[PDB]
Amino acid sequence: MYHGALAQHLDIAQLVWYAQWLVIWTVVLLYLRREDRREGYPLVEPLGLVKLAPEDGQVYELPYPKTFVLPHGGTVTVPRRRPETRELKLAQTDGFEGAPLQPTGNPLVDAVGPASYAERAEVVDATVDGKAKIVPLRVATDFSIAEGDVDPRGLPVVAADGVEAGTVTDLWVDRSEHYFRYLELSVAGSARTALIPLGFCDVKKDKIVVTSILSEQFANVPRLQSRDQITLREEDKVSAYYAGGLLYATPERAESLL
Amino acid sequence: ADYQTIYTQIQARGPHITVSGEWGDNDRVGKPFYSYWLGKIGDAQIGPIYLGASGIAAFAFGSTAILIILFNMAAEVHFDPLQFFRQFFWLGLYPPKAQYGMGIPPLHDGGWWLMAGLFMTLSLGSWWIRVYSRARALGLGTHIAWNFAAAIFFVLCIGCIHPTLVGSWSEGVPFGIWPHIDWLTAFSIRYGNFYYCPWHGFSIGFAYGCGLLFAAHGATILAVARFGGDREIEQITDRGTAVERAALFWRWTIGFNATIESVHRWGWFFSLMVMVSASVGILLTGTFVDNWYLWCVKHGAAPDYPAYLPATPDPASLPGAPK
Amino acid sequence: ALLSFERKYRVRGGTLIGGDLFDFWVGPYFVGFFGVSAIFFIFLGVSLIGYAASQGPTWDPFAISINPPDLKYGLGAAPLLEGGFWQAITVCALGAFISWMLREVEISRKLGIGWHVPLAFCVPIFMFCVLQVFRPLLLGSWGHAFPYGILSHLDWVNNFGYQYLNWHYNPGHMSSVSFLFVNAMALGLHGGLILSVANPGDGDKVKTAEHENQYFRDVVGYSIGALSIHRLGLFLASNIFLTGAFGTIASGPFWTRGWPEWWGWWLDIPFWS
Amino acid sequence: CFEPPPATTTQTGFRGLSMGEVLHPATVKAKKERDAQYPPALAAVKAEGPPVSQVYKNVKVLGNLTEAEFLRTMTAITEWVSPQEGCTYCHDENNLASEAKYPYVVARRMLEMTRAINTNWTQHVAQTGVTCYTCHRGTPLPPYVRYLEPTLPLNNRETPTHVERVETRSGYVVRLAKYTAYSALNYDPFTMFLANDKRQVRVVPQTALPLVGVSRGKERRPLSDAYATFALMMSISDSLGTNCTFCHNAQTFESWGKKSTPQRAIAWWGIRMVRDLNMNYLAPLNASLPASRLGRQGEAPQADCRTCHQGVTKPLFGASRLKDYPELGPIK
Ligand code: BCB
Ligand code: BCB
Ligand code: BCB
Ligand SMILES: C/C=C1/c2cc3[nH]c4c(c3C)C(=O)[C@H](C(=O)OC)c4c3nc(cc4[nH]c(cc(n2)[C@@H]1C)c(C(C)=O)c4C)[C@@H](C)[C@@H]3CCC(=O)OC/C=C(\C)CCC[C@H](C)CCC[C@H](C)CCCC(C)C
Ligand SMILES: C/C=C1/c2cc3[nH]c4c(c3C)C(=O)[C@H](C(=O)OC)c4c3nc(cc4[nH]c(cc(n2)[C@@H]1C)c(C(C)=O)c4C)[C@@H](C)[C@@H]3CCC(=O)OC/C=C(\C)CCC[C@H](C)CCC[C@H](C)CCCC(C)C
Ligand SMILES: CC(C)=CCC/C(C)=C/CC/C(C)=C/CC/C(C)=C/CC/C(C)=C/CC/C(C)=C/CC/C(C)=C/CC1=C(C)C(=O)c2ccccc2C1=O
Ligand code: HEC
Ligand code: HEC
Ligand code: HEC
Ligand code: HEC
Ligand SMILES: CC(C)=CCC/C(C)=C/C=C/C(C)=C/C=C/C(C)=C/C=C\C=C(C)\C=C\C=C(/C)CC/C=C(\C)CCCC(C)C
Ligand SMILES: CCCCCCCCCCCC[N+](C)(C)[O-]
Ligand SMILES: CCCCCCCCCCCC[N+](C)(C)[O-]
Ligand SMILES: CCCCCCCCCCCC[N+](C)(C)[O-]
Ligand SMILES: [Fe+3]
Repeated sequence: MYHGALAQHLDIAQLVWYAQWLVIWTVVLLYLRREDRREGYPLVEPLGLVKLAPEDGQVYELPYPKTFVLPHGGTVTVPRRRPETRELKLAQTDGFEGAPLQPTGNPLVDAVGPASYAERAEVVDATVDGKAKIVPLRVATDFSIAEGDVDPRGLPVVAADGVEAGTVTDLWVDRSEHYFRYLELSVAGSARTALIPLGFCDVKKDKIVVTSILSEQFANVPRLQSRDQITLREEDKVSAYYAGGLLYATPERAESLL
Repeated sequence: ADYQTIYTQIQARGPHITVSGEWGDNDRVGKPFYSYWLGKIGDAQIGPIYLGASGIAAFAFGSTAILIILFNMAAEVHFDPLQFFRQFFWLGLYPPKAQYGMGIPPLHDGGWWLMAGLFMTLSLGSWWIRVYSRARALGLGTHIAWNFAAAIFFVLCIGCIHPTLVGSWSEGVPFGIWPHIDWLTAFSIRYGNFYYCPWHGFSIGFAYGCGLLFAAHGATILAVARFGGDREIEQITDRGTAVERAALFWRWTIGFNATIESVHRWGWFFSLMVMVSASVGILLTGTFVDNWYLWCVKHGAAPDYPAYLPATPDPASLPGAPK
Repeated sequence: ALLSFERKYRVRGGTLIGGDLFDFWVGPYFVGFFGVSAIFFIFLGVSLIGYAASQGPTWDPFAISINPPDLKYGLGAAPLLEGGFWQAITVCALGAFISWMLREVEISRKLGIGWHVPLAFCVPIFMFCVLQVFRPLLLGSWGHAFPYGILSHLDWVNNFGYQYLNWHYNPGHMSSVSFLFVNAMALGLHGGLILSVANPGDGDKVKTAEHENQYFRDVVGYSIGALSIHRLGLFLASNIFLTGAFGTIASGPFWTRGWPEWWGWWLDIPFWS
Repeated sequence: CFEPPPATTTQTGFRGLSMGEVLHPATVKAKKERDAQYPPALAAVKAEGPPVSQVYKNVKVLGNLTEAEFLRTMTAITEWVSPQEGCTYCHDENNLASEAKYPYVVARRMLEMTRAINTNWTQHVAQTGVTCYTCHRGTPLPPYVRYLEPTLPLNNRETPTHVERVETRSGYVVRLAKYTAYSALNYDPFTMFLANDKRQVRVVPQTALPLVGVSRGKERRPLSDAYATFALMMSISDSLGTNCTFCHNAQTFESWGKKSTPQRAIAWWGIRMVRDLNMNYLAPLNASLPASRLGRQGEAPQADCRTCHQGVTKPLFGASRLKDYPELGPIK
């Protein structure tokens, strides 16, 4: 007689094998794949004439809503309907639904394609104790640049066209993570300052090189409502602007690389 | 390129911050110091650290375990200091070589091994409590502790549950660098090649899966660091262009995508399954399966190949063959 | 057919080659030139696998095996059924992986994000080449590569290991295993951490970045940081293969003995022998 | 600590299973040269006259040989075993029938053992056979022998370090490791499997599920048995300068048929032959050898796979002298 035997050709291990696959597929399909749909669903499609009947499938693929209790008040529930009413300066290049869109104006200013920003809340991201998280050093008095690293203040900013476009006046630090996220510069020939994400800055000892956009384009960088604060949406607006340059700074950037 | 994703060009220094816990705030010890070079790729601050009862209990039990192991290893080289450092890797504390069934083995043949195992176990349980407690103290979910529990369970399976299930302490895992390694082959050989153990395969699938996932997730976040993708928490409570782009990169590539929060659920799951699958595999071994290869052959899953050199009959089964 | 926030990102541009010719989507899938070449190689590869398997002795998924040629064929072409198929399939595999990789680059450019993912994806492709191309070239025969079979490839791994008495003592392997293990652990920790902060339980408030720092400073005395752990994860996973490749390439071409004996350079130093 | 390419590789299994030898050319040639020192066969002599059983006085084994043949054999024996010492190593300069010197009686038993090997263990030595040289390699004391405890160096012609001395307890692990291809396996495969036929090498179950009656508690063989078998196999591999795939398809170590090579069955017979040599020829020699030859337990030096093979799949790369010295077997 054998341990694990249950019949002519049936044993314990064999049964557990089936159970294991069942557990895996159940967790993957019924749980994880639904959690994957707490953002962006239901999917969308250009309505034709008469079509407003919610398919059963749109209900089945979604999980029950969950609600996040925010640390500084309020709540967020997902999933939830979040259509984007904001007009988009884009036009269809061809007829089929899989065709790419093409900007109709200035993609950097119109904020489309890689220049697009999310509809984040117009609220200042906060620290655990309630203060503004991302602020310039002129404000974050107790914060400094570690000894050994370049102090960008006073240094010039050179754009992709090699032209100097401004002078760095300050650094914005993340008071929650002790980390610099933006540089503030005075824009040449303009009565405005602009922020630039550090990830778009090649920090040299004698200059700050920026290849994402041309000097002329620093003029249209999104502006902040305040001088010493920035909202989650502004952060997205500012970051998206430069990312947009990667593809739109010049006519050839969007065309085939090779 | 984004140099920030490689290292931190300009480091920042600021006041030491502390988040108060529901308790033990006065148990944090050490003065925080900063490392400039560390700050190039991580946070520059080192310490302070939290002590606590469970934490201290852990080091105490753990230290006892280690001493039992080191002393026995030292005995192996007749306490010669130079030979000890030389032969370290080859030294070990072994479980009973003789078959005593489930009987407590004599100190010289399994006794000390069992004792060390006991103290290691206590050390792990104590550390588990610390991992669990700190989360509670800080008002955090206990997801880490539950993942940690799966790993501890696996250790217990190869450590003493499987030995108990078959009734022999001899099956335990030795303490030592090469020795715990040698056990892997001894075990696989005894149980008919672990490659044919479905749960070994599942575990590997998930282990390899973790490599795939952290590589992809890690790369995904660096790719969107310019949009604050690293600030995952608020990207969860308030979707930013960072995760919209992350999701689309993946949807456009493989046809589907996760959310910034769910991708962590997938990661957590894959990680947990490496240990859960491994445990199930061990629990079934010896208990209900003696030879995994034959088990696969029995269910017609094993591949077969033509002979290259002539097929060789077992000489032992030939007529007149010696014993 | 579109995520609620997707349309604004679906613009033209970002390709490496092809331009507007293949710059479009089919369902949620971006195509591009490399999507076309990818499908081409996949279709081709799968066709070869099906045809080769049909010539085989079984249709059972676990037993099907398409093997490389005998060592005697060296680096030359082998007859279809005797390794030729394996050779053709290997080429299609390579074509499909590299296309897939290059396709991710086009997707990255279009979205204005870093190219880190395709870069990361090069690591597993590299390892495939070490096993199937480089090592076989150094040993002089395609016959040293692994077979395409769900279980048969495990048999190859198995014998390969044992050809060096005990593969566990291979130092490149020791490093590889360590990274595999650390990475799995770190992913669980990172996954768990993020979930524990956004899902505290009951009706408590979502926590913060400061809480993440506090948790690990308390538990292990150090907090590496949010962006850093992602950089570390990519590093730990990539090194599973980057370091492992050394242990693989070394076996045969640079070491023909058992791996344990390799440790003699240490054990046999005259000073303590 | 690496070996420069190219590497010589053979195939011993179906394409794609990665089964085969992996050799470093320099090493193979160095062994070929060492083994090439095998003295050539002495010129054949015409059998003329009466059998030495009549001619000489104390010939118990080679008595059927004529005087010329017999002396030819003594010359070969001297060249294989004691070339440096000469005939007087086993003989009294003034009486060739005297058994006064121990090498004499030992050599007599050895003549029997050798003839036994070439006659009764044909399943292993085939038509290649062995001669005194196979093991002795020109010295009374064979370079590769084993005592009841691991000794270092493996080649006794080498001078031991203090630590390698069997008396030095702190060197035990290394002595064991060097005998098991450097592994850390805490078992000595010689005393366990080759000195006698007490233990069973196989440890792998022959059924998919655990048979009730032998799978629980004290009914089970301890896992230590598996480590031991592995150690034996490491030892065997290093002794022939080969790897596991030379005999097994690792897919299933316990299977024969297509899962094993002819070489595995030959090795199987080698194990039986080695046990026979140790139990019935070498071990007993402790009663006829000086204490200086015995081990710490009064055991006579014994043989293992290396004793003959010395790191080559075939001793002396297959060289044979069987037809040149039929007196050594096979005996009809
Ligand atoms: C020749 C022998 C073989 C073998 C034998 C083997 C065995 C015997 C076992 C595995 C198992 C496993 N194997 Mg296999 N294996 C694996 C991969 C794997 C893993 C996925 C899995 C173990 C999971 C793990 O993370 O352990 C690493 C993680 C561990 C040990 C948990 C750590 C927990 C943590 C609490 C520890 C904390 C430590 C404290 C600091 C310690 C302090 C101590 C002090 C106090 C003394 C691969 C990828 C391959 C390949 C490519 O060939 C392979 C081949 C083989 N394995 C061979 C066929 N393997 C296991 C399995 O899945 O069985 C089904 C198993 O038991
Ligand atoms: C040097 C060591 C090697 C190794 C060692 C290894 C071990 C020891 C084990 C596996 C296992 C597995 N391996 Mg192998 N392997 C496989 C694929 C596979 C899967 C059948 C399975 C689980 C994969 C997984 O979850 O990973 C992580 C990836 C995930 C989670 C994403 C999903 C991947 C998907 C499952 C892949 C499915 C592949 C298909 C079966 C066939 C693909 C071709 C088709 C489309 C024509 C591929 C595709 C390749 C290639 C192309 O290089 C490869 C190379 C190698 N494996 C190396 C030769 N592999 C395990 C197994 O169960 O074997 C049966 C196992 O035990
Ligand atoms: C007896 C033999 C053994 C052995 C033999 C062995 C060998 C011979 C090798 C390893 C290697 C490795 N082993 Mg070891 N091993 C490992 C772990 C590991 C890995 C870390 C490492 C790399 C695996 C690899 O190359 O994947 C390869 C995976 C690839 C190439 C994936 C390619 C994916 C591809 C790019 C895309 C595929 C796409 C699909 C086809 C798409 C399908 C689409 C569908 C899903 C829609 C562990 C944890 C253990 C344990 C616990 O014992 C172990 C034991 C052993 N190994 C045994 C002792 N091991 C390798 C190494 O690095 O050694 C240093 C190696 O060469
Ligand atoms: C799939 C998921 C997996 C997974 C998961 C997870 N893994 C976790 C967690 C999760 C989720 C945790 O939450 C927990 C943790 O906390 O993370 C920060 C943890 C951990 N995983 C560790 C090791 C690890 N994980 C491995 C594997 C996997 N993990 C798998 C892959 C492996 C492998 C690969 O072998 C290893 C080696 C430890 C670092 C840690 C436990 C600490 C402990 O339990 O120690 C207990 C305490 C001691 C040993 C104390 C004694 C120590 C000292 C130095 C002795 C001093 C002696 C001296 C004489 C004293 C006097 C000195 C004198 C000067 C005065
Ligand atoms: C160190 C870092 C690691 C790492 C990293 C990353 N991994 C990535 C990415 C990153 C970063 C991606 O961006 C890319 C992706 O998109 O993610 C979803 C990807 C992917 N990782 C896959 C499989 C995977 N990753 C493995 C390992 C690691 N990944 C390691 C751990 C393993 C192991 C361990 O076995 C597997 C099996 C695919 C799912 C996917 C590519 C599919 C493809 O290429 O599409 C194009 C190709 C096809 C759809 C099929 C082509 C079939 C050919 C023509 C015919 C068959 C040939 C074949 C050789 C037969 C084999 C048979 C088999 C039984 C022997
Ligand atoms: C019909 C046709 C042939 C058309 C032509 C066009 C064309 C080129 C089509 C391609 C068709 C093909 C070949 C499809 C197969 C695609 C493949 C390879 C699918 C494999 C999917 C697998 C098995 C992935 C393995 C990893 C895994 C288990 C992932 C699940 C979780 C996900 C979705 C992770 C990805 C993911 C990660 C890693 C993040 O970090 C992240 C961060 C923030 C938001 C989202 C994400 C996110 O989605
Ligand atoms: C030990 C290894 C020996 C060496 C070296 C030589 N001889 Fe020997 N010899 C040996 C034995 C055990 C025997 C007995 C053979 C038997 O079948 O029983 C002998 C015998 C002889 C004899 C016969 C003497 C007699 O019985 O009258 C002769 C003549 C003889 N040996 C000669 C001889 C010479 C000249 C040698 C060197 C060339 C020589 N022997 C070496 C063992 C050994
Ligand atoms: C390996 C299988 C052997 C073959 C074949 C022959 N000999 Fe041997 N011999 C062998 C061993 C392991 C030993 C024991 C250790 C020892 O050196 O005593 C010996 C010993 C002898 C001796 C005595 C050596 C001494 O101590 O001075 C002699 C003289 C001897 N062997 C002779 C001899 C002859 C003539 C052989 C062929 C007929 C022969 N040996 C074969 C192992 C092996
Ligand atoms: C031929 C020269 C061999 C080499 C090289 C290796 N093995 Fe072997 N092995 C061989 C034989 C003749 C036997 C049977 C012994 C007997 O007395 O019947 C074995 C057996 C094993 C086993 C046990 C199989 C069983 O039925 O339980 C194992 C697990 C094994 N061998 C493993 C193994 C490994 C890992 C090797 C390289 C280190 C190896 N073998 C080499 C002959 C030969
Ligand atoms: C001398 C008395 C031997 C001892 C002790 C062992 N072997 Fe041997 N082996 C010996 C000879 C003369 C031969 C014949 C060679 C020939 O040409 O046929 C062999 C051969 C083998 C083989 C065959 C290898 C091949 O290429 O075919 C193997 C695999 C082998 N021997 C294994 C082996 C093992 C494992 C031993 C210890 C248990 C062993 N041999 C001892 C002589 C002697
Ligand atoms: C009491 C009763 C009735 C039953 C108890 C049953 C019980 C719960 C038993 C449990 C047994 C268990 C869990 C055993 C498991 C053992 C396992 C899995 C061990 C595995 C591997 C061990 C290894 C690798 C460790 C070896 C040891 C070391 C390297 C020594 C320690 C070294 C250091 C601390 C570093 C020192 C550095 C310094 C010299 C500079
Ligand atoms: C690592 C994978 C090992 C082989 C696993 C093979 C599948 C399990 C065995 C077959 C189970 C199903 N069956 C044949 C009963 O239908
Ligand atoms: C060890 C094997 C683990 C297999 C895990 C498979 C995970 C990927 C499943 C993707 C399913 C996708 N989809 C869109 C069909 O739901
Ligand atoms: C063994 C696990 C295999 C998982 C294979 C998953 C294939 C998924 C193919 C893309 C699915 C696309 N989608 C979601 C749009 O339908
Ligand atoms: Fe993350």
